[PDB]
Amino acid sequence: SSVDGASGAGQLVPEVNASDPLAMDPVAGSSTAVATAGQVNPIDPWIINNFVQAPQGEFTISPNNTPGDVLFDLSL
Amino acid sequence: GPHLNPFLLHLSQMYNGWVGNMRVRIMLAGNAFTAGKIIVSCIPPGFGSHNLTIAQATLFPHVIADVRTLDPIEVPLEDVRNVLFHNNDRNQQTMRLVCMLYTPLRTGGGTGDSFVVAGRVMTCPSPDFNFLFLVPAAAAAARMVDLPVIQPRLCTHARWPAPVYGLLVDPSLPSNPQWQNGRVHVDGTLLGTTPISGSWVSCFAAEAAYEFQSGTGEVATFTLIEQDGSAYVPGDRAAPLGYPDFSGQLEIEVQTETTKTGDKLKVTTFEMILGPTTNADQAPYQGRVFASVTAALVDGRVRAVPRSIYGFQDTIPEYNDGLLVPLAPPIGPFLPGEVLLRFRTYMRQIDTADAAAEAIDCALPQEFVSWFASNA
Amino acid sequence: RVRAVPRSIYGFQDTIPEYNDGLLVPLAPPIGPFLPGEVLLRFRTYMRQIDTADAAAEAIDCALPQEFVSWFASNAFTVQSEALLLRYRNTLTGQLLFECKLYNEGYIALSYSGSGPLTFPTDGIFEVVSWVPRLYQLASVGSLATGRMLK
Amino acid sequence: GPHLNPFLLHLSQMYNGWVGNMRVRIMLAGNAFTAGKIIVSCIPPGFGSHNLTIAQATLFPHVIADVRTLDPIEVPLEDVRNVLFHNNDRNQQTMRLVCMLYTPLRTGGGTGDSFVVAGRVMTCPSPDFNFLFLVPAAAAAARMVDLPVIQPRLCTHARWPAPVYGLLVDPSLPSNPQWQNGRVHVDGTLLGTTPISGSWVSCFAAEAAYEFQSGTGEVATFTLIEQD
Amino acid sequence: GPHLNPFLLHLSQMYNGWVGNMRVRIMLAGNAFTAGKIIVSCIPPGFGSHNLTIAQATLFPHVIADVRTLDPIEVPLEDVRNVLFHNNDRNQQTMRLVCMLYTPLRTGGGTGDSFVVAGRVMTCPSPDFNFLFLVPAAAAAARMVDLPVIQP
Amino acid sequence: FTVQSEALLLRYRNTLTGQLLFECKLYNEGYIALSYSGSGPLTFPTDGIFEVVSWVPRLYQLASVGSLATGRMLK
Repeated sequence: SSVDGASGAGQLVPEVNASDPLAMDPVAGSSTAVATAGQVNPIDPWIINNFVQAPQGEFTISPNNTPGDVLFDLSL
Repeated sequence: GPHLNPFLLHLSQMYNGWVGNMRVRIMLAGNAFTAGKIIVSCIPPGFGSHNLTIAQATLFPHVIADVRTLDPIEVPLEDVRNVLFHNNDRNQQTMRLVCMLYTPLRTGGGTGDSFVVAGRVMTCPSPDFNFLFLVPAAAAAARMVDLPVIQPRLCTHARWPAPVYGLLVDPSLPSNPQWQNGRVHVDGTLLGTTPISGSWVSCFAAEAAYEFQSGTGEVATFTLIEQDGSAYVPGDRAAPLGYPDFSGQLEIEVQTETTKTGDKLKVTTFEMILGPTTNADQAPYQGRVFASVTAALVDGRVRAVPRSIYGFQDTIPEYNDGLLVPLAPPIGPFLPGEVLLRFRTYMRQIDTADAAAEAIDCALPQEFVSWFASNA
Repeated sequence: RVRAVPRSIYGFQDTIPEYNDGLLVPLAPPIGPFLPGEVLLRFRTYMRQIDTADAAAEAIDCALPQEFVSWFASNAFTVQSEALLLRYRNTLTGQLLFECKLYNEGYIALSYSGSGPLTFPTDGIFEVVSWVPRLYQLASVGSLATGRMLK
Repeated sequence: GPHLNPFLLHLSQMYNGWVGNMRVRIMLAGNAFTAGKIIVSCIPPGFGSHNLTIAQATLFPHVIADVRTLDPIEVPLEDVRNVLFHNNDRNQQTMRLVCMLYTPLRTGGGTGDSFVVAGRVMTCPSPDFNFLFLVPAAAAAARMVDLPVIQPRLCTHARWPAPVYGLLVDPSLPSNPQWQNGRVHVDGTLLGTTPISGSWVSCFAAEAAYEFQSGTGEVATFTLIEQD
Repeated sequence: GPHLNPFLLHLSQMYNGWVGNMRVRIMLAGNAFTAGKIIVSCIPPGFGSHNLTIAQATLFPHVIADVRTLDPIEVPLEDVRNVLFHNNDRNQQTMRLVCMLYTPLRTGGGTGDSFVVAGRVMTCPSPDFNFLFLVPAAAAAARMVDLPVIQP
Repeated sequence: FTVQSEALLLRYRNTLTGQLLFECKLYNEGYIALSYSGSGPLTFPTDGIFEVVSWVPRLYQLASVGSLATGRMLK
């Protein structure tokens, strides 16, 4: 699906982003609700791995933008 | 579908079914100095043709390629089927491939805005593909119809021998005229007295003589022949070819027929009455009409051409003296609100202290008459 | 504003008028060429010529009837060689009257040796042929008795 | 040749060569009350088209079948070659099959002379057959020219507005006339002053007035316009 | 279709749908004095209606036979399908068996022109054939009004 | 009767001679139409039987027959 121009991008841009891990512990999923929710409804496995464009899927950076400007604010 | 590949396409006309997968290759032509991505989405049959967002295009199994790619992008065009195989139908909906620009093309360097990334698409079946049942060969019939690119004002009129001068519609005129000249079908079927040559239009040829019923030889009796000199026989049209298909009083000029250089010529003018009136002789259909020497010279074989009209009325003459006669049908029908397109020219009408132009219409210019009779 | 139509001719000569008062003018070229022994097929009609104590028919010829003029301008056919072989035939009786060459430049030739206007029946249909190179030799006409015995 | 089979034929337009053998089947339709034989001879390429005697037809590898045969007669059409394979040429001469009547058809019974033995020929390539090189697709251009079936005496004259009356040739007239009307090429190119409508022929339109050079206004001055 | 066999046809009125192949047998056996051949070709559903020439018929899987052949020719009518099975509507297009005269028929001998070859066609379903859904047998009304033959 | 569409196609025929005189439309609402352009009462033989047809939509085009003149050529 994803084909980054690595092959022909020369080496002018960085491929992977080198960054320190998130200062945050992992959080549990469904395991919590299992006992008190009336039902635990599973979803189509095909959705489980497809990275699809979110409804808040676009944003733009321009030289008019000034640091601090919010490009997008996603709420879980 | 087989239509994607000319070879397969040609073959489809020999078998009545098919199943299989094709392989698609997209190839882009770009420098290392460009940027921008494209996205190809595989759309299943039974979806719809509604427009999408690049974001939405991502929701389908897809491939996003960067413009700089050198190697061809291969994408499998899979035969997602609801049935066992396909029978040649338009009802059959197949797998689709939609390609959209994902990120804007940004060329660097001394940016020549004439610069564009060209793309080419190629396919080929895979070993899965197979045609199904052997059915007769190919071939069919045709073809089509065209019209000649001649403007109306460069055309010849089909009911009075003059150029076409006017192009109009006019709801207050008779809507379903029973014109005998200038009639042909698109298929080439000539109707009525319609001649091929516009020089024949509103003209006749005859053997001419002066009988003596009254006994005062002012009346020419014309035994009609066809204008190419052949014999006229009452048949399956109203009169000899091109004979006038309207009424009133026609002034004709009658000249000795021209057969060879040196044929001495006589030329007389007559008035002939085209309409029904009245106790009452004249039957072009039977081959016999009378004109009178506008006394109000010529005989043997003659040719008569129209000089002016007096009291024109655009209704058909009485061709067969009261009896039924063969006629092209009234023009029509028309849907509600539809009216006849008229090609128009002008006859000289006389008076009698005053000659003035008088309009006469026809359904196609003679060039279109000839065109259809010839193309069949 | 007026329209002028021809009524008769006096002293006809079938040469072109002086269109541009002495100066060169744009002209379709002379009809031709023809192979040796080939002559132009003429479609003919008669003008009223006047006199002046005497009107008499006068012949005037042209290379194709107007219907064929309109036919070609309308079809815009693709031409594939230098002329078309045509047969003139009586479709009623079936009789072939002659063969002829319709050159692509729009004029028809027959091979005929006579001297000698030769006239044909006007009833009278033309059929294509072939394409036909320009040096195609036609069967002649006029001619006269061609049978021949072993003797 | 591929031309024998419409499928193959259609395919030949995609490849530039071929080699192989076809299989031929002749099928006759007759009663048990008939008689007569047919002979099929295999003629090699590079022979000639000269006519033969039934006796001579025998000199070639042949098959003689009796009209009463029910089963189809199969004869192998072999690709006798001088070269490795065939390139689409008319220079390529191939194996030929000539069929002739060997013995006269004699029908018995209440002999209905309307009776005839019908024959049908069918072919099909054999696994030996193969096309050679993949070359562009098919297609071309055209087409042709026809004339309208209108007799001359039903036609309109192109230089004087009258019917056509005469059709002739006349070697004593000017042989190369410079006619400006009635000129068109077969391709549709109109020449000269040639109009489309025969009502335009030998006619003009103008604005008309009476100037006074002499000063005795008998002369109309016509400033010409086109007739439309 | 079931309409090719009298028994099946009767059962058809009771079921909605079917799938399967048929076994067809055409019978000929003219005098030893007659000569002539016929051609039977199978036409795939989806081809449509077209007037076929004898030569066109050859393009389809075919069989040719001499009118004198004693033993009946057996031809399997295969159920070429695009879908899983059939229903009893007009939306269905099945395979066809067209039989045409291949060569002119001509009797020899003391030709009694009253002589024509009388052919017979017989069929029976292949064991693959099956009817599908049980349905209210019937539904073939046809109330066609008429006028009395009285002159004005 | 049960009616199944908008009109019935009928032929008027001479059953004696066999001759078909015309075709016509019997509309379900109980009146008969012919296509005829004349102006012009046109009269028919009264001996004279009608036969159904078809059903027939209401826009069914009848044969006018009648102009018994085919007036033209061809060849």
